Amino acid sequence: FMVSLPRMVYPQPKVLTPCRKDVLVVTPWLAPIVWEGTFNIDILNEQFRLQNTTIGLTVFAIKKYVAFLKLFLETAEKHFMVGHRVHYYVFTDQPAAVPRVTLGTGRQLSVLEVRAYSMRRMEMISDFCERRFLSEVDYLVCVDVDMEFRDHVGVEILTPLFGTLHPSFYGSSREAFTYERRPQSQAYIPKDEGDFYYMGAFFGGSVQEVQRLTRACHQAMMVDQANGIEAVWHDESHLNKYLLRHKPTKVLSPEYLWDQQLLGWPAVLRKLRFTAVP
Amino acid sequence: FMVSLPRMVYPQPKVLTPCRKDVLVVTPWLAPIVWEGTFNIDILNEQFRLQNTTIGLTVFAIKKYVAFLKLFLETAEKHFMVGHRVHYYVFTDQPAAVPRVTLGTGRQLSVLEVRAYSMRRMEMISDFCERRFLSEVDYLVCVDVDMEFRDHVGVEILTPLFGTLHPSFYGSSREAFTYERRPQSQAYIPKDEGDFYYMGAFFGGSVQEVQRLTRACHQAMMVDQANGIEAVWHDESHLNKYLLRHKPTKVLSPEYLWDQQLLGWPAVLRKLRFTAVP
Ligand SMILES: O=c1ccn([C@@H]2O[C@H](COP(=O)(O)OP(=O)(O)C[C@H]3O[C@H](CO)[C@H](O)[C@H](O)[C@H]3O)[C@@H](O)[C@H]2O)c(=O)[nH]1
Ligand SMILES: O=c1ccn([C@@H]2O[C@H](COP(=O)(O)OP(=O)(O)C[C@H]3O[C@H](CO)[C@H](O)[C@H](O)[C@H]3O)[C@@H](O)[C@H]2O)c(=O)[nH]1
Ligand SMILES: [Mn+2]
Ligand SMILES: [Mn+2]
Repeated sequence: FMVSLPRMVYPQPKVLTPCRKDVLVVTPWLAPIVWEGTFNIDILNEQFRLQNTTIGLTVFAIKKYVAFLKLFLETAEKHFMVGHRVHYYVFTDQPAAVPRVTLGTGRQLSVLEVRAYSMRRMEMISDFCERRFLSEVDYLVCVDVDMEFRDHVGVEILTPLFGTLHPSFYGSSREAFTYERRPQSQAYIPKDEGDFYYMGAFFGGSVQEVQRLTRACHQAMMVDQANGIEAVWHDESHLNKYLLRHKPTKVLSPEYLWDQQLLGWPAVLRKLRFTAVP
Repeated sequence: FMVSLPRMVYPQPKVLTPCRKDVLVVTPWLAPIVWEGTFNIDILNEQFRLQNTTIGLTVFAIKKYVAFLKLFLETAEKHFMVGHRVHYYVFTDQPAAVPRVTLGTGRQLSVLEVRAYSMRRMEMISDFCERRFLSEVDYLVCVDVDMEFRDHVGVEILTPLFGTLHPSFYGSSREAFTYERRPQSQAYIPKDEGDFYYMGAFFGGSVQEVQRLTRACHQAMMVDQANGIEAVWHDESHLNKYLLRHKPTKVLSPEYLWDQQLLGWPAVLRKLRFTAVP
């Protein structure tokens, strides 16, 4: 049950005035594509706080990638879901190497030890953590660690299932997408199919939908392994196959996954929110 | 559980090409606003058929308004949710005056007798029909009878909760909206509040959300009656208050509720789908 919003004073949306004319803001299956200028964060914050929303954030830091945790976590504290309940789940082979990061109120961090070695992340999110996540959070967000938050990443992303546009391909034709192209792989997508190329570095959704996605991708990767084939972009290839066949209910623009060193700062990006570390 | 979509060949959505530049296609709370050119109906038909979606359509035809049923139903057969399961619920004081209309396969009509007399429709949808609707349909759509379908009205509208832009106000400033303006009414909205003016002639959603809306509006109307006040636009005033405080998850453009005699055919409307009868 969703309680009433309180009175709020904000600018009237005008039907004969788009908030962005330069970009596609809705997919052909009626999922919002999230860009700056498409959302009033005050309305969204109200809606999600009234539900006492808890967001889980999963991040893997294996072997040398533990070095990325300090900046990742410290910048998440500045920019990720501030004001909402957050539970970080840090999966690592080196629990002692996790930096001691000071957290804002209503935020917690759990260190989960895993083995060091493709299949780890999807299997770990689904098989091992299924019951924990269902009990502890409403939404799960799954991200790469070799990253930093530079600007707001908030409840505008939350939805039953989301992917993020890969920053190298958002302006590309589908034949150029680096989908798995061998018909022998479960991740196979023909040259005449595909909506978008989604990056494996940022996806999420409700716990139920994330468990469905990660289970399906893990199962598909196991089939590929049994058949002696490894998809071109590993779990990302499978994520793309899944999101082709199960359309996401929001798509995040490349504001949400950017590499300034490789791609600069195009006019079409009003904010660079979550960016690659060199 | 949502099964995989089959392979489909369709045009690639291009992020740097909006499908409409002339109109707002998403609200500031990230609800799609449904216009022609924003959706691929083949994708949506697949998604909803894979769920074996059943749509209930409620319509009241009381006193002289029984005369509108023949055209309403015959044009609904041509244009409303064709290919999907439909259950019409015709509420009337004159069951014998309901025309015998031939229905396509997978479609059924129930005649529900009510008393003849504001409060009827909201109370009838909520209090009397609650259990029936939950058992029989997935979505409910609630419309005026003094109307005809001229073009496609399909699963693109379906969502947990939707309203439709009133055709007289979609280009208007909020101070001009005919909201209830007396603070003594439960439907009261101040001059500095409001997103849109929604028409009482076309709203809907999941059964659960429609029951919530109609219950809340019926309760609010009963409070008003006890306080000796009747909102300016009756149940529409209350519908507007409800949708201000509980944001709809889609908004239908005025393609979905038009009056050609009063308003002509503006360039911004590529289709006139559901229109007033003179
Ligand atoms: O030893 C490890 C190795 C991985 N990891 C974990 O796995 C995540 C993904 O790997 P990586 O970021 O290297 O992929 P990226 O290189 O960012 C993968 C991305 O860039 C590619 C080019 O390098 C392509 O553009 C591809 O499409 C894109 O997904 C990493 O962030 C860590 O959370 C770990 O903890 N220890
Ligand atoms: O004797 C009756 C009376 C009503 N009804 C039923 O109630 C529905 C609404 O009434 P109506 O269409 O007259 O309102 P409208 O006049 O279309 C109401 C609309 O137009 C107004 C101007 O006339 C304003 O623009 C207002 O904002 C808008 O909602 C009608 O379609 C029938 O299903 C019935 O069965 N028998
Ligand atoms: Mn990475
Ligand atoms: Mn009417």
